[PDB]
Amino acid sequence: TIIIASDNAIIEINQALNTILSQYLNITGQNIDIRFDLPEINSIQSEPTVSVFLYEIHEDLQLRSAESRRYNPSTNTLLPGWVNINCNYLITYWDAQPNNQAAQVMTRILNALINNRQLTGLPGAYTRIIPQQENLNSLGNFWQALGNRPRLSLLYSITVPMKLKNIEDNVIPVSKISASVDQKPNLDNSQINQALIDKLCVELGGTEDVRLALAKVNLTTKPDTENQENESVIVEVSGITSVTYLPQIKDTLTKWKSSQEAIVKINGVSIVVSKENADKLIGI
Amino acid sequence: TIIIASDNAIIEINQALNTILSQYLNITGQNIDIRFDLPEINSIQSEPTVSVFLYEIHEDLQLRSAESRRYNPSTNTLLPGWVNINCNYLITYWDAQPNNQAAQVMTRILNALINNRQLTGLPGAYTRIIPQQENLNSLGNFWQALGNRPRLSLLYSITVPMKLKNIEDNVIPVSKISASVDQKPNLDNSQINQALIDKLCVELGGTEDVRLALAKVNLTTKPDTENQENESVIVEVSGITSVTYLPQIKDTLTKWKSSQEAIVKINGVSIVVSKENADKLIGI
Amino acid sequence: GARTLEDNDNWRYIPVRRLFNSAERDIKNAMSFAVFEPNSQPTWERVRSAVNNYLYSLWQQGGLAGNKPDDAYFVQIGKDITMTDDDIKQGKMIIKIGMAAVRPAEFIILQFTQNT
Amino acid sequence: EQIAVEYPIPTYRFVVSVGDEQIPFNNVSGLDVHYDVIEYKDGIGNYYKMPGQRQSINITLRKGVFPGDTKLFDWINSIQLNQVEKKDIAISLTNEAGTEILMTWNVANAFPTSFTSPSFDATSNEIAVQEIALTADRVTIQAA
Amino acid sequence: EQIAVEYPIPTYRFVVSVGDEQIPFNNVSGLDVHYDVIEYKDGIGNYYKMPGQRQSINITLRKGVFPGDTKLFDWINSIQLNQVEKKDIAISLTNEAGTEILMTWNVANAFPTSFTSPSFDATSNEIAVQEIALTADRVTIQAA
Amino acid sequence: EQIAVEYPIPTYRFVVSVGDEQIPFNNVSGLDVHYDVIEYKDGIGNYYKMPGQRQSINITLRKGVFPGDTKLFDWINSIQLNQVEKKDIAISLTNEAGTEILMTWNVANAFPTSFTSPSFDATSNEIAVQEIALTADRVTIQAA
Amino acid sequence: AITPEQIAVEYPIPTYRFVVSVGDEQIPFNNVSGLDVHYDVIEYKDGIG
Amino acid sequence: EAGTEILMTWNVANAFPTSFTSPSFDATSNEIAVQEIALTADRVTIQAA
Amino acid sequence: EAGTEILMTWNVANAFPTSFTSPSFDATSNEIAVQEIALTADRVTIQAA
Repeated sequence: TIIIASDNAIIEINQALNTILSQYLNITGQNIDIRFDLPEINSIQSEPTVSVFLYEIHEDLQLRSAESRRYNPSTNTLLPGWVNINCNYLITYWDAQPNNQAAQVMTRILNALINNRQLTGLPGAYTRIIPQQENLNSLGNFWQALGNRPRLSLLYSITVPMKLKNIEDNVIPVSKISASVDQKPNLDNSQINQALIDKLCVELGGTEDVRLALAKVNLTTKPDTENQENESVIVEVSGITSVTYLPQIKDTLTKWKSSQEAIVKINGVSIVVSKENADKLIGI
Repeated sequence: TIIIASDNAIIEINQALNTILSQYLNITGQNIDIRFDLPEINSIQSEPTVSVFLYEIHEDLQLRSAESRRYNPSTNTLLPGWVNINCNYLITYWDAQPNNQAAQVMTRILNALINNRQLTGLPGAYTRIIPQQENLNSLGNFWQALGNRPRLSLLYSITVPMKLKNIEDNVIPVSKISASVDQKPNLDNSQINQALIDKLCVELGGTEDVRLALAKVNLTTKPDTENQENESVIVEVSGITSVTYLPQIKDTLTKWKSSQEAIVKINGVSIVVSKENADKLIGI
Repeated sequence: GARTLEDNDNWRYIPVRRLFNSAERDIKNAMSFAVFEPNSQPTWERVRSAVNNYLYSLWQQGGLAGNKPDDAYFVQIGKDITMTDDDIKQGKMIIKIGMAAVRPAEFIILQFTQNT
Repeated sequence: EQIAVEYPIPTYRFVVSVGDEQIPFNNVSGLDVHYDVIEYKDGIGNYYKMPGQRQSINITLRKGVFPGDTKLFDWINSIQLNQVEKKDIAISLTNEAGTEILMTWNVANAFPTSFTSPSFDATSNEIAVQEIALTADRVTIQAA
Repeated sequence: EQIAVEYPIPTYRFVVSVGDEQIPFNNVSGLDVHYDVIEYKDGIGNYYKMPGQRQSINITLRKGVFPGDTKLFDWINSIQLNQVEKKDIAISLTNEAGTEILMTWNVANAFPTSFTSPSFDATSNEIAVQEIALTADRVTIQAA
Repeated sequence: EQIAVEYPIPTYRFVVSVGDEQIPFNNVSGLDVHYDVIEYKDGIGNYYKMPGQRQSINITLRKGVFPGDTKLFDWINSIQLNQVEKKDIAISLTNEAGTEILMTWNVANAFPTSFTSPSFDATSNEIAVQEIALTADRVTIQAA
Repeated sequence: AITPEQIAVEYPIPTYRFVVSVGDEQIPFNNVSGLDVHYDVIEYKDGIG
Repeated sequence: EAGTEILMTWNVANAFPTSFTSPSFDATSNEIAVQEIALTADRVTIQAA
Repeated sequence: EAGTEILMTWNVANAFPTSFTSPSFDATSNEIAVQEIALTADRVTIQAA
């Protein structure tokens, strides 16, 4: 069955419970008050009432699923997600022989709960009718908290989805598809990076001080999607170097970019630097 | 997502919760008081209010990781560590039909919590929205402690980093590296120690009393990093000996140090004592 | 003979041109499932996954060159790389693919000597 | 100043697509890479250890049963001798809002080898859940 | 607008029929389809994997003991050498009211192989329960 | 007088470095040294037992998954036949402040053999965690 | 992405599904073996190798 | 791994078949049908790259 | 352990090869390629260090 996710699920569940309880309780010509909160501490009751107490709410992990966001291409909207909510109720009868009024009212409530395994207002909800209650210790502690004599109660569990507030309104559908396939040299990126770092070390002087200053300098290259006798790469330099060698490295990179000649040649393929960037290099 | 470690995380979480709760509660034109502490014992309420109660703080062992101290070479500072803190909240509505005010306020709070799985003010925090609450026994005990009628409450868990106070200010980076490689004789340290102890026993007299007095005397040698026909070692002596033999042992060690001649010869390598120390030898 | 009508460093040989045409057709077919889907990052990720799977299968068959797949092909798709905001607003998806092909040996030279 | 801390992605923020369609699953496991170890020993004390042959991938997917839904059983039931349609599986870790992909697990050429029906228990209040086991060729993790 | 959410069928809403009669059971398990995997490896790196032979089905049905009820033991006891009456089993997932069938599991040519009697325990207050195990040919799932 | 008492180091104060970079891990285990036992027996009652051949080291490292982080999978994925980059691992026990090293476990020539992806469970609220298994040559403990 | 057509074209065939025809009629069988072709080898040598 | 390099070569000269073995058809088996061929040759040499 | 000392020696005189076994190429194996060589010699003597 289908249940519509809503942001007001608790009140809807309360209304469905009120409807079914009224139908099954006012069937004998008697009117019984139905309240959705517990009576006060050491309070008195003038009329017999039935209390429906929502005492616990948690996300139902058992019913959680890994679903993707739903898309409506007609309206270019990304539909909101939802969170499953488990609500637990405690129905009790409060007074104002084996055939006493309390037993009859409790029987009517039990009949309603038994016949509403699939809730009338929410057929698609996941319900657990009259689950196994607690032991005598928990009942005693709860009725100590309420400050009144212990009474019989019935439990009801129901899980409904609640709509989230994350919705996008301008998600354009894909209507046009374009692909371009170009030739790539049979080269390894790490080989190009190592060759470029070696060329930089040689140009800087080749002194062991230069090698020390280039220990924590990372140079990477990217294909340039913008000739057939050479290939263009995007040189990116980042890391840490000394104060003295940072301007020298930047000047060398600018000189490489300006010159149109091949800097290194690997496997017969000549590499030409067409774009460089070294603004992420710390030169402390 | 990145969350910045701070030393005032609790108040930041409180402010984020207050902001989101106010946004989701005052949206109907009604103003509801929001307090961050529980009402007093058998107190009365003049106006409806929402209480945000922080009842549990512990170190999040699940999110702990084995990380090294972070270093900033630019400022020569060792950045402080952090401790992950897990905070647990309990949101409840206090009053001053299925569509009563309490249900609507609880629905608004639940909507805020559901839509703030990733907290607005702290996107990088680790949160657990509306976790599974406790049984009826725990609710009864808690509301006995509060001395009031049980009410529906919602849970909220969040973990944030907390900055530590251990920061170093003058950690100099490594800039110069120097290494020296020298030659070492093919000898065993235990062999040298045994030979030296045997020579000491022979010099002291070689009697069984000398052997008894040398039972708990430890002699250790280390290379002297300060000639080619012999090598220099640092003799360290510590242990327990008798009153009579302590000055004799010290005198023998000083005589060995003063003399430049080889004391023992192992595998054709002559051992020369250049530095000695016997201030850790107890001579009771 | 295995030469086309254009004596160029590219498309000199029939196998290269035919392989590139087949790859273009297969890549266009593979990503056609993404129409009427959101023009956002998840769709681009799925398209990239499909294209990478096809290219890896082609390389493992021996169609492309290189010792590892990173030496054989690359795929680029996403904002600021292949598409702009104006392109996205028009519902256009752009992907760039590079490939390396193996060229045949055409001339074999035998050099005979007597000194042995 | 301003120490930055990042926490690992929660394990429930994932999206699974089988073939070219998205299917809401409940549990995915088994995406492991395993290599054998080849060892050679010499009489003089040499001990060479190198990676061996890569093993195949075994993946189990779990989901509940829904009315009018038999795609997985229809997939497994289409086997004729050694002929079966092989699909590509993709598991991606998303952000909180689910509008962005952070990491992707790529599985190539997976076909069903086993199907598990729900364990019908009249004494249980849980949901009916089906399971499927797939054998694949290779798994690859790509960072988005 | 109007996001629709559907939950999986509960596992206790099933009806079992053996042959042409409906028998109230307590637990049904083992309805699994299994295929062997055939592998071939080439020297150049080819690694072919295909489905193999389908395995037979093993099903265990569990139910309590009632006065004047020995149909299952009469079924298993009627074995003479290799001759036994083979029946078809059908397990169907129904709706809440039990008036509509949602999903059906079809089992063909099932015959008993083992019968388990209740474990008589004088210190227990539980119900006496019997079990039977069947071997079948093939299981299919049909969506209603 | 003045009896001095020392307590063992807590097990959570450790730092891991792989190769030449420090990586924050969640769990490290398997740093065991094992020797075979060679036995010879004589007829007159002699029983010789001596150490045998030292075994290789198996180490499993476990850590969470973070956005834009695939170094371990890149390491395991770079295997070509028997060729792989081998690195040295170092796990050190530090003091409380983390500015000093107390003990060090040195592992030499470790290469990956297996990688375990997170178990994607939609019903769990825990963090996604990855694991890697390495085979090494020899471990050595050095007190600082 | 592999379709059953290319499996029927390129994948190796298993060895458990077969039909046997004896004479003009077909008989089901559980095992068949011994379908081998063997040739002898004739060798000749002389004194120069 | 990629087959783009040769490590060591075994060369077999003038090989001709002498025997051929067909797969054994077994209805209970779960293997791939495998054919075998036996060859006789003159000499074998080993060449290192 | 280090190979710096000799415990016992086996001396074999005038050994020449008679057979050579190449590794068997198996696409399903996970072993190191291994070669075997067989030698014939005159006498063997044992010398204790």
